[PDB]
Amino acid sequence: MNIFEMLRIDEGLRLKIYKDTEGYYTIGIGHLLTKSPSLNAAKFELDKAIGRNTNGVITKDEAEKLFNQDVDAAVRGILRNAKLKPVYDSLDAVRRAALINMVFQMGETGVAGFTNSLRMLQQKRWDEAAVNLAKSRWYNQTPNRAKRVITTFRTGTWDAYK
Repeated sequence: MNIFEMLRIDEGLRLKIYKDTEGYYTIGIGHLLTKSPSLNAAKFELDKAIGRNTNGVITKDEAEKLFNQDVDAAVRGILRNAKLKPVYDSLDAVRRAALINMVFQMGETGVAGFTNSLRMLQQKRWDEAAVNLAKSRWYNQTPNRAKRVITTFRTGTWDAYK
């Protein structure tokens, strides 16, 4: 198990345009297309990302391509963020994946907002962060995904994903 497998599980894999948990146009393994209510704006963005006329359909390879790019952006976002970085550096291999998951899901800015939880993670206070992460809007809005991520941070195992 790893961030790649973890994310595929959490975002799933779709080859045609779909709406995310927020209602936004997405494709593949959670690649956001646009926040516009226009599906043509979505297609437009897609063609320009893929580099061909897709008509809102892509191949598995194309999907895997955006995915790999999206995963790298996430870590890059963590590494460039002064709030995120120090926590990253401190976590283990499994726990880091939980952090990348969160960044993938809500963006660097959304995550750095988790002041109290980030700090507990940093100090290796596993159960305290779990309790904490548990009362956030993220948890009430996407409880299924948050619970698996919370278990990962709490335990440092892939249990929740098995």
